[PDB]
Amino acid sequence: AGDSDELDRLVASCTTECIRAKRLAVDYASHSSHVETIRDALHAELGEDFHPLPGFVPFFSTVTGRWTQPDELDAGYWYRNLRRTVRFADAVRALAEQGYRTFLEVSAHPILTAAIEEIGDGSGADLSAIHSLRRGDGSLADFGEALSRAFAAGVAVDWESVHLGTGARRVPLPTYPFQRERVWLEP
Amino acid sequence: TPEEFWELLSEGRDAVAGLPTDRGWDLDSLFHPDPTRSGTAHQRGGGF
Amino acid sequence: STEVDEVSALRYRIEWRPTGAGEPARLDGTWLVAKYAGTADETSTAAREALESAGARVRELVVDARCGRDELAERLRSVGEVAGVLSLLAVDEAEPEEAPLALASLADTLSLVQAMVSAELGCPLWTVTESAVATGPFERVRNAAHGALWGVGRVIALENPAVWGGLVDVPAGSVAELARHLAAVVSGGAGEDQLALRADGVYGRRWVRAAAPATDDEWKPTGTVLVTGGTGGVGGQIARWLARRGAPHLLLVSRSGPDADGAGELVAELEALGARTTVAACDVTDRESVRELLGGIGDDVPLSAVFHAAATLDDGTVDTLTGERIERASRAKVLGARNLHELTRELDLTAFVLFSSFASAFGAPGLGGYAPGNAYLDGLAQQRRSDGLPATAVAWGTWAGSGMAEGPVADRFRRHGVIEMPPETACRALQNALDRAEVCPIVIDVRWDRFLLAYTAQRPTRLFDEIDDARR
Repeated sequence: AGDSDELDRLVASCTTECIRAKRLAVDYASHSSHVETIRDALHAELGEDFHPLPGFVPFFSTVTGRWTQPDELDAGYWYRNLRRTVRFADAVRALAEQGYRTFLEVSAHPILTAAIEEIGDGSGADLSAIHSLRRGDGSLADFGEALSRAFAAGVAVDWESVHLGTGARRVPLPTYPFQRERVWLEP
Repeated sequence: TPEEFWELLSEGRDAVAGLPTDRGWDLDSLFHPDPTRSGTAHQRGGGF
Repeated sequence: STEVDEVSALRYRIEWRPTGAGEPARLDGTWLVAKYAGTADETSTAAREALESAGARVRELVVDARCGRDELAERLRSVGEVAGVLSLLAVDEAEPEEAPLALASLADTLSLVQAMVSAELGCPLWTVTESAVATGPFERVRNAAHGALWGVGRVIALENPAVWGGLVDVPAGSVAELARHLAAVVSGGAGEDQLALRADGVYGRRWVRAAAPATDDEWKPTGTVLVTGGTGGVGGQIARWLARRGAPHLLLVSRSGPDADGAGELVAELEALGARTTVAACDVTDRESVRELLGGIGDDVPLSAVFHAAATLDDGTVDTLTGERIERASRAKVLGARNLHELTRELDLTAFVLFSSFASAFGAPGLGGYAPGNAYLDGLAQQRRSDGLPATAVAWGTWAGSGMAEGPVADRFRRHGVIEMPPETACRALQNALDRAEVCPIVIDVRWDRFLLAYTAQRPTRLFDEIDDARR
């Protein structure tokens, strides 16, 4: 992660070596030092009462490579998430060597595509890339216009609520056109 | 698909055409004038 | 085994893998359906209904037996610019019993090819045939003489790339494959020069390796061996190998016979290696001559090893190639093989190895009059081996120290492809082929790296797109 007028060099020096090179227009970024100049916003909004609360499913805190730590409850948690590097090489190596073989991405600007190629060089497959929201229904009549693009953006909707009642019935249709290539084993 | 199978049945078309060649079959030891030769088959086709 | 690894790279087979039907492109100009006019043919209408629907129009081009090498040229000049011609002159046509190579379709196709060459038309030619070449041993060849057209077409593909399009084989009797495929086949960008339309799809000629696991089955020369043209080098080394293996009797037969340059030395060598060998000066073209030759074979020994090797050849250039020319050039091959087969229905032959060449296996400039004979041997082996008669159409390459196989085209191909096989390994290749009862082995020393530089250059093809090493 580099400042403005720096990503240009970061991709110019990268395209000459014939490897993955991308740059984003986002003004903020995480796991790289920017929060080093702000220390009055990450440790001043905690007033947690001295009484117990319940929890939920465990999470894997990737802030120190293949960190076995589930979470860091320190006041510098946001700091290390925004400043300390994830060290994603070790993290994605541990993900691939175990069963974690689908990268269900949530943003349209992933920072693990390099990790995707790294895993492709080694063991592990099915490294996914799921996109964000592409609008959605206008209403129930303006329904279809942009919900067709919302479905076609990785966001599955509920189609039994679409046709809950419209006078629609089952119709035989051509199935999946299995793209066929010869895979034969000879004795 | 089942509709194509009905198209096959309705017009009385036989699917028995011949042996496959995509599978890398030898096809040359598969037959012999001697019916008892080991390695040889008897039918000269079949729907495949 | 380790020494038979050379034989495995020697023996090959022709297999018809299912290719594509071709990319259908809207044709223009005209597409002439060249055929005869003696009988009304529904194949004409079946071909046409998808031809004017392909964008062009259809014009009937009637051609008779030896009508002339020029008539079709001014006919095509009169119709105008043509994008291609369908040769429906080889549809449901019986083989004239006078000579397999006297087939009228072969002469008409050669005349049409030379007319298009002389008419400055430059359109691909497609020859429609009815089960002329087997798509596989499962089905059957109706006419081996029609395979001579396929062989001469493979040769023509290496002479006039623009004028020649290829051949399109269809099932005998059925015309649905024409209506289903011809439009995409003739205009296909795939580049297939060998089309075999069938009910299960479309099949293209392919070169595929023949595995040699060294089957325990051994073929022995027991009985008398009838070697046509035994004095000729090809049959010479075959007879020598038979005598070495322990052939009881040898019956080397050729028109020259004892009057051949090397007959006495070969006979002495056979007598030294084997025993009771005989050479005779008998014609093989005449049916009655072969009949009385077999009648004169001593009843003390049955005949089971007819090895047809006789082959006459002067030139194979297409500009002079006409049907009767091939006929009297390779009569000693075709007619002789037909007479031997017709005489050997009632003989329990353990081997009827028809000695053919690579001229039918792939295109061969200067062998255009020689290739039809080898293709007829291929088809005859197909027909015979299909029935209760073992057959083996080995397509030999350049033969070391052998007449007819050696010639100007031999050295030309030696400098742009195959070379003389060692007899010491060609004999083992033939032994292995007889061990499997292989229908049509293709025993070549082809050097794919250098041979394909002159084969696929003028005409890219998928005929060699099945050999793993042919990519290089």
